[PDB]
Amino acid sequence: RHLMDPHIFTSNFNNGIGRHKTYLCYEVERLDSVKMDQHRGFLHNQAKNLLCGFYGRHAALRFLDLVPSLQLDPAQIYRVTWFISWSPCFSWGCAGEVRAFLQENTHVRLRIFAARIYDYDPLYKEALQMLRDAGAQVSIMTYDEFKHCWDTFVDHQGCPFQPWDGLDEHSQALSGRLRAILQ
DNA sequence: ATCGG
Ligand SMILES: [Zn+2]
Repeated sequence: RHLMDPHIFTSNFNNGIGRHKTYLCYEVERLDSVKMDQHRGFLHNQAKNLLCGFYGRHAALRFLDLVPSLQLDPAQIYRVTWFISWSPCFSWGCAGEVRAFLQENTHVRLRIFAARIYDYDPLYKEALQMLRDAGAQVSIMTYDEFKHCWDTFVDHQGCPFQPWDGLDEHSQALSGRLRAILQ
């Protein structure tokens, strides 16, 4: 029930400038009792520390660590929606671990909305394709998703969502890139 | 300004 600072949101989820951090706004909705809204929240990655020897944990793994805390009923079907700053990586095992989670728990269906494509990982295409081939929806965040996260996850205090310059442009471009990757 | 130093 603790919301997100507006400057952090507009700083990390900017699809024009790529940040050195990753945030993840997750929703968990029950499907068919009646369809309900059961869990919402957000988290961020754990920064890698060279001096202490810590390699860091990306936001996807940070969410996979939280799944036991959700008390998901194995008899019902849940839809998990991600609004992640960077697309999940491959070289560091995130896409593989998410695919592993999706295979053990077939009652959970995941859809991922990425604000930016993590093309720093040379195998980002293999990550997105692996996520698609595992039954998870892979999409790029558009204005509707940014405004949604602003209205439900951000402590806006009544201030409406003011889109940054190039939101629709970069969102369309990344949508085209992802459409070209998932062929 | 690409999961940070
Ligand atoms: Zn990762």
